[PDB]
Amino acid sequence: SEVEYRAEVGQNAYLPCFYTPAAPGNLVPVCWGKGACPVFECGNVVLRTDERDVNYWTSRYWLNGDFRKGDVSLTIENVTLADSGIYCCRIQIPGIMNDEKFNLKLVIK
Ligand SMILES: Cc1nc2c3cc(-c4ccncc4C)c(Cl)cc3[nH]c(=O)n2n1
Ligand SMILES: [Ca+2]
Repeated sequence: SEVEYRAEVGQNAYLPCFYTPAAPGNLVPVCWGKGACPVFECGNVVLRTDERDVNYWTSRYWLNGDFRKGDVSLTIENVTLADSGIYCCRIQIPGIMNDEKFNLKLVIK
């Protein structure tokens, strides 16, 4: 088939996303959203970070990894079938036409 991430209703879903900062504590803002990265900025936004901290989140969506070291992987808690679909993790590297865009397909059953 093709790369996908899987969960059963009631479980947590785990969607990977990583970048390497230039030096520790020098973070890059990240945009997580539902929908593919060609849509707006990172789809329908569910979570954002900036250079210093998490600045936006939606209930059930988490960065539980070490995001100050570039692990910006997403946890979606207590998934339902409506959570299936493509998600966008966008690494907003400073500068123009240089973002890293990751599209992650989540399948719930
Ligand atoms: C009461 C509550 N708080 C959060 C929350 C907090 C954070 C967060 C903020 C700053 N530093 C580390 C973290 C993990 C994130 Cl990323 C996601 C979150 N999502 C969520 O459903 N809730 N709910
Ligand atoms: Ca950029």
